[PDB]
Amino acid sequence: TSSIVHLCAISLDRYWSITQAIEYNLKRTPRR
Repeated sequence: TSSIVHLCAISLDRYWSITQAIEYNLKRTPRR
């Protein structure tokens, strides 16, 4: 039970950072 979460806690983070940088620039606006 606890051996999962943790894990899950890894595989997610990885994508966390990414996401955070995406949206960043995603629909942005841009503006533009």
